[PDB]
Amino acid sequence: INPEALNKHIAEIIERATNEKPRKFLETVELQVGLKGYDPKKDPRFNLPNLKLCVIADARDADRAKKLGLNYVEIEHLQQFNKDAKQIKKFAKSYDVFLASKSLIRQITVYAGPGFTKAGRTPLPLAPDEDLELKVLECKVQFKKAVGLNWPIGNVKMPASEIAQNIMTTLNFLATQLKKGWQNIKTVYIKSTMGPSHRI
Amino acid sequence: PGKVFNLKKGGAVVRIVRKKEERKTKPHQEFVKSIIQECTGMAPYEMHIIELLRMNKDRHALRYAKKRLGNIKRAKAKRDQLSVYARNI
Amino acid sequence: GRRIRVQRKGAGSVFRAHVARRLGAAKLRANDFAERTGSVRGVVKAILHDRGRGAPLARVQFPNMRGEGRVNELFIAPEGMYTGQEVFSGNKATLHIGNILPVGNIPEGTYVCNVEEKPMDRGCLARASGTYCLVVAHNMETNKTRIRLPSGQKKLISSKARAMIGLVAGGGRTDKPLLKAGNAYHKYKAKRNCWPVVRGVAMNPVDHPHGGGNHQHIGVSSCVPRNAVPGQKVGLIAARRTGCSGGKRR
RNA sequence: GGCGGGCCUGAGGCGGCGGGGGCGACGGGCGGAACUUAAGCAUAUCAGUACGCCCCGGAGGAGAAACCAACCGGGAUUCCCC
RNA sequence: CCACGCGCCGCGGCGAGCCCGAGGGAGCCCCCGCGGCGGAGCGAGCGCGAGACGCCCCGGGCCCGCCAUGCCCCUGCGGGCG
RNA sequence: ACAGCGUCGCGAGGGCCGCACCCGGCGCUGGCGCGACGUGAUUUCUGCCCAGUGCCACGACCGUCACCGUGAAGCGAUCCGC
RNA sequence: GCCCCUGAGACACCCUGACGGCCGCCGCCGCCCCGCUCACCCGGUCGCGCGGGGACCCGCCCGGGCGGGGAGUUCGGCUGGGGCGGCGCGCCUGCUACACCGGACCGCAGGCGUCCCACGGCGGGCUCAGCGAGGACGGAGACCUCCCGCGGAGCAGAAGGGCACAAGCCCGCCCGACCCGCGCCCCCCGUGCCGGCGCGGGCCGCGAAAGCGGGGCCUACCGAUCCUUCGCCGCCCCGGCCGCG
Repeated sequence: INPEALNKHIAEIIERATNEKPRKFLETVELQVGLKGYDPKKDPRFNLPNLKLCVIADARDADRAKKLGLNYVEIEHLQQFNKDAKQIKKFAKSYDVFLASKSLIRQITVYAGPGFTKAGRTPLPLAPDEDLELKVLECKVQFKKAVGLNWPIGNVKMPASEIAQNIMTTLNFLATQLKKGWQNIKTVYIKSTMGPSHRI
Repeated sequence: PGKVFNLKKGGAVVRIVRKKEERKTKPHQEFVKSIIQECTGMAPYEMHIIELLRMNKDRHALRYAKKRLGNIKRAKAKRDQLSVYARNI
Repeated sequence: GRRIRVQRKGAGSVFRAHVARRLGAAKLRANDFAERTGSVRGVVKAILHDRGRGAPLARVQFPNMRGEGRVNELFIAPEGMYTGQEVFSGNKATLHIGNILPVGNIPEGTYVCNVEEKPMDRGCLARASGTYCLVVAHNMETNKTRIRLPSGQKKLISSKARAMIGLVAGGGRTDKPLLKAGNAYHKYKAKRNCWPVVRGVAMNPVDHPHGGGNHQHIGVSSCVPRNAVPGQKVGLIAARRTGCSGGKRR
């Protein structure tokens, strides 16, 4: 892992990154990673856990969640969209991340289904009952058929490498649900569209 | 088990036979092992162990030594003794 | 529980080779410094009849290289040899019938008898009555001459092998039927005690593997594998194709 | 090539001296059964026996710990009692 | 038939005892003479370890171990008391 | 048994046997030879079957199919892999 | 150009992973192929004037076959001789059985070696096969009605008992077809083993409850030692001690 070596380089592609200047923790990173020794008949299917997430509510969202983020929408606000089903079948065009209401989801239950199964998820738990935005962790290490996958880096707009802990959050996990615990992994390198980086 | 139970075992003072003036290889035994090693050279099983060490590290080197010498304690010493030659070339 | 007739054959005694009264071995001249560089002449002393071998044996004496007395060597007789013939034998000896010369020097297509398997083996292949070998080609690629064996396989011998030009004499020996079994008792009276032979289905079962059932049936298939135990190999050994087919020529 | 010396590995002859074979026990080393028993038989068992073989002695073999023990511990072997 | 293993039974000596073991003894049939067997059981083992009666005999009741378990507590998955 | 008649293995660095190994016999031989076979003098002919079952294939390498070897892994007894 | 808008899936947003492909790169490892003589094995001779193999065979050490060519055994029992044609050789129902019980037979009439998480447990409801007499198609016959309906029905299969606000049938639940420790009966030497039965506790179910339940209404449907495998709490390794065994 080299916590001291190249785990302090997560901000290394500084003004080298440019690449649209997204504004975050410098380089996009994403910690490109792969699985070695993973078999089709192996054992790793599940989910578990700058930024691009969306959450909504009608019992406080315009001030609690929409003020300072997300969007100003009730438990409905689609109507003809909940009948055409086009944009929702692939919500990435509309809702980039899906957390459309909690504790008020009762209003939409009557007319919902194809998009929320295609997208895979919609009513995850952030609500006006809790202080809204306390659970901003919609973030995601997904495993089952593909490789390690380029899963989320950990955000960390903070400079230097506080993300080394987040890089190690993926490291703390990942080794979970693997036939050769930590042995079954193949690549320890950092590269993406960001720009010039080095092996972790 | 193999010990009787007398909480207060010990009613007679005991002197410990020990060391017997614990000795060493002494100057000549080591020197001679140098004289012969200088002319005859290293055995083939040893050569493989040293060659394993420059590239591979231990593991398989010990595994060849257990098979050739027949006991890990002799092997652990042999792998270690052989390594001194390894860190030069 | 008793060994078969084949098993007892190699024990010796009774099932051995009668060799008494046989004149001796048939071998060529010893290869030597004179044979290597030149040719030594040799008169034919006689063309005797071997007791065991139907094939004529010819006694020919050569001038001994060292001691004054002439050494006498018995050669399998090549047809056309006459009492008083001078077989000139050596590296430079001609191809006249009867001479002993290095097979490599002998030309392609010749009729040869008493060829040597490896150099100076003193006589090896093609000794039987009426049999012959042909040099298909004296190939110089590896100093190895091709030889077609009497049976017809194609083998090779080192050019330094030596042989006698001319067919082994006594040919047509088996054409005449032996007729009366007595001619067979007399024929094998100079050879092994292999006559008369008792077939497998006749013998009682304790003796032969083919044994005998209620109706004298072989009991199983004669073809027995090449790698079978000595006692088992009593049937046809490793047959590649049993039966009579398109003659024997393909 | 020749010739003569030293060393070294050998070749014959001589002189002195050993060695071989025997004993119905005991003794030392091997090679090695089966009948039997298991109510049959294979592992077992008989038995590390019969018998075969080689060798020694008046006894041989064994023997002065790379040893038992675990104790308020012994101390070569050999035999005997348990 | 004899040996030795065993299970009862009848005697003889002695009694929580009892014992010509091999041996040693100037002795033989006499003197001295251990391991052993009992005296405490039960439990695979860690190990832990019987009182309360009764002419005898039979039960009954209890206590010891191996088990479960309820409480109490010391020195403590240790001890006690059910 | 038998001549005849076919089948079969083999080029000797080989076939087929003896035998505890030593090492023999065929072989003082060499394919008109030596073994291994059935059938049984000629005269006249010997049909049809390869499914099996034998045998046979420097016929194939598909599936299985060993000690080695040697990839990991474990502290190592090992344990999976090819 | 895009999360512009369209698919299961930007592809202009660069990195991976996959298989092919491969410059080439290995102080890596297996495998072959060819020399050479110097072991090793052949053949010549009177070693009087030399050849042929060759790091190969061979021997040897394990390892995989093939292998009556050899050995060593074994080749059940009952039974109107044998008898292996049958299995009464374990097990059950009704006979035979001579009114307690026990009673023979290659004696009769038959079965068993399974099946079912519902075909189980419980609580509730219910009455079944059918005698009639009626009703579109509709009659031997299909359904729906009443009525009389002692079981004449069905309860997984052999047969015999047994059963009616049920032990049948339907429904609503649910796992008691559960654990810990025992005894009793059946065969009986009064031994095992199968099968039940009766309890001391734990814990659940079902119902309002009392109750009832460790299977299928009862009587058939199965298993020693040894060894493997496994479950639960522990104990043991013996001079200790710690992990793995």
